[PDB]
Amino acid sequence: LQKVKHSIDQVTALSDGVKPKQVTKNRLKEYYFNIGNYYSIFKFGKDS
Amino acid sequence: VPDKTVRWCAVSEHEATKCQSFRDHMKSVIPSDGPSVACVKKASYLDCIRAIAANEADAVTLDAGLVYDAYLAPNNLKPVVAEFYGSKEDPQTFYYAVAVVKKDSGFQMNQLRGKKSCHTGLGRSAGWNIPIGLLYCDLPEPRKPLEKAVANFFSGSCAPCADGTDFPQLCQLCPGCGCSTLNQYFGYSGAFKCLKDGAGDVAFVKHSTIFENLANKADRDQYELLCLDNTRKPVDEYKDCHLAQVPSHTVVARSMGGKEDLIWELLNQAQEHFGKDKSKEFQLFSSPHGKDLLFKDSAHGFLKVPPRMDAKMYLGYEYVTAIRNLREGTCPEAPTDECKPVKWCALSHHERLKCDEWSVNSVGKIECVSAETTEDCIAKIMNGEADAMSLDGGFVYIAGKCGLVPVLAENYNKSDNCEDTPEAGYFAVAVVKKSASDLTWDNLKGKKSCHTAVGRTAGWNIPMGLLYNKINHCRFDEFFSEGCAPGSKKDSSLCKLCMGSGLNLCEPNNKEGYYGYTGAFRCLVEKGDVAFVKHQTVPQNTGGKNPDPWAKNLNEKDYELLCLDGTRKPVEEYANCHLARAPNHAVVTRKDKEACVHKILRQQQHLFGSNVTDCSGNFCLFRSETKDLLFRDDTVCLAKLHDRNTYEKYLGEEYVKAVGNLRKCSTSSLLEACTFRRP
Amino acid sequence: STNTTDNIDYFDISDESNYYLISQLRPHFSN
Ligand SMILES: *[C@@H]1O[C@H](CO)[C@@H](O[C@@H]2O[C@H](CO)[C@@H](O)[C@H](O)[C@H]2NC(C)=O)[C@H](O)[C@H]1NC(C)=O
Ligand SMILES: *[C@@H]1O[C@H](CO)[C@@H](O)[C@H](O)[C@H]1NC(C)=O
Ligand SMILES: [Fe+3]
Ligand SMILES: [Fe+3]
Repeated sequence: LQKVKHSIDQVTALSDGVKPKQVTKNRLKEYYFNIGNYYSIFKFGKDS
Repeated sequence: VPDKTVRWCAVSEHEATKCQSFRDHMKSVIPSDGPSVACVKKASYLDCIRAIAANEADAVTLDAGLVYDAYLAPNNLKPVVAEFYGSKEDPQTFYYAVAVVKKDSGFQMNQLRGKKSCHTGLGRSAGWNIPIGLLYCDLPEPRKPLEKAVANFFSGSCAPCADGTDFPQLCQLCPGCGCSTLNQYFGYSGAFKCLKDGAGDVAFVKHSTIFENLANKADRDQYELLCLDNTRKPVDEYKDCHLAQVPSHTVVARSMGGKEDLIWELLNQAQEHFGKDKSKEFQLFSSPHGKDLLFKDSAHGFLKVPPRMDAKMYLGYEYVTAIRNLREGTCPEAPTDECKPVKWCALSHHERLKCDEWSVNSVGKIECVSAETTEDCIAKIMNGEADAMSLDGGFVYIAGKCGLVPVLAENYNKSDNCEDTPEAGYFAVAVVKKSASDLTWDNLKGKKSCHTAVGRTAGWNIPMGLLYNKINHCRFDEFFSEGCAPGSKKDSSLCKLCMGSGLNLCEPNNKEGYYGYTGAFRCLVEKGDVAFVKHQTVPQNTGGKNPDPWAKNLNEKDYELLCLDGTRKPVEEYANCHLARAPNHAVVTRKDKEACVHKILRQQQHLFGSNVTDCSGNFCLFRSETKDLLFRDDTVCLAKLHDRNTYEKYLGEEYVKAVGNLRKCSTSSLLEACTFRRP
Repeated sequence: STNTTDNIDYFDISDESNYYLISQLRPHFSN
């Protein structure tokens, strides 16, 4: 439950947000890798 | 909050750039649950130290001479990760301080007066403290404040981080003294640039700097270094004429909030991927735009600082005394006639009463400072708050590793000439009862054992070394079912049989009832199956000599002490059944207080020694109330040691080898902290 | 009525680094 609540708070916390339109390529890589990790925590936490 | 990012200090924009590159490339190889880097920018090192103290940053790397400015109040920092400078075959923690000059300038160390000098910073080790401390007592009075009289001794200089407003001569070569890489004269390469541009005549650096900046052998052939005994010498043979040795640069951190494990995790996983040329893409120890950023360039790996070692133990005693007497400015005289009184160390309130009574019965030569465990009191001798104490050989080994020497020994046999006659040492035995006649040295498994304390000779080293040859396990809570060994970890069964309460269980002092020799004999009488004590434990305690209730009913006959072959042999002849010879207890102290502890203790033992009868109603140094307070109760006199004052000399070869077979198994943190010093 | 437990797959372990968590449920990783 702690993992689910933290992942929801991180994704919605990024959706608050500054909303940059322009990123660098490595910033795009850690960008997609980052939010994909968070949603992965949400799915696994749901079934658990 | 992710709560595992590690914020960091940068001094200028170059170091901030390397910090951002370090963040980006350390984002890749670590999982997202792992630690990460955050970059916080400050203006100097001092603003960073105050930032870590005010919880705005977490770590920075700085010199040993700035560690002394770091651990002071209210900063209260602590070194956590050191680094080694050699190859990975031989890690070298120390490095060399050298003085590099132009060729054929024509002055030795004595003719140094009024020359232009290039220092690598105010308070750093190889630039400030060693060069000023060597020539320090030749300056004329007033010495205070230091950099004023240094500013008069030199005819123009550059010392970064000094006060340019209050002192112009320190900032005479440099236009304005700035604590950053943005200053072109700051740092190891900056001081060597101050020599190369000809604005300075002498520059003080470490040994590797001239090899880092110059790549042509003739450029190594011009510049020279001047020696301690006033000779020129080329720079390639830097091992002959180093000024002094210094400890490594260190990563500092807070004392309470830390956090140590996360810095060591981050720098460890950075070390394995980026440090020694594992990736050609990113370098941890170099950068194109600036050098010496975030770390040294001459470093080649990181080493963990053990958790017992604080800053005052990290720098050693000689270097802390050098930086303190250099900063304050005393330049000591040392007449050898008088001697200041000796600060004896005691422990846990049953030693302090008898120690204070001895401080008053002596005229004033003995004063008492105390601790709670003996590992704290050895460290308190190392730092300087204490002077001497009495230890058995198991701790004379540890304090011998930490840098203490033994001065006097204890004799345990009466003679007309005991002070001059050396004693061969006492015996270590195990004691069992007549009721358990099935017991054998071949089979002790699952039987209850009683020890004196962890780390002692007859209680710990001599039995568990032999059992280490038989079991081939380091752990001994598996072989024995239960037992009482004070000083162990609380989780073992070896504390589950001990008796003191509450929270004083297994405390290695006199607050535990089962501590020592006699307390282990109470372990055997009450709840144990075997005890490990000295050979004279049963005749002292049995026969109705103790006025305690547990010991008056005990007989000397019915106990019995077993040999190593399996034979069962009585107490009166110990010479059949002994496990090994153990050396006597010794009095240890530092090297500089060797002569004074010798004179004060021999002068002191002639008055209060063994010839004093009528003990109640007077004072006795050796006679105690059956608890072995400050000494062992059968000590007749303290033998003089000449030609044998070293732990490996005094302890003899067989016992040192016997502890060396138990070298990988001991869990005392103080031995680990004294063995990190060795490269 | 109820006297036994049929499911056990709540038992689990993570790594020594605590970076990857295994479940006994499908597919045992969030990755
Ligand atoms: C313990 O000390 C006693 C007395 O000091 C030793 O007895 C010695 O006995 C011999 C007999 O020939 C005398 O010549 C010596 O003068 C005595 N004294 C010394 C100091 O040797 C006894 O041998 C000692 N025992 C142990 C185990 O040390
Ligand atoms: C024994 O102690 C007394 C106490 O004053 C002293 O006078 C005497 O010299 C001592 N004897 C020896 C042999 O040390
Ligand atoms: Fe340095
Ligand atoms: Fe002993």
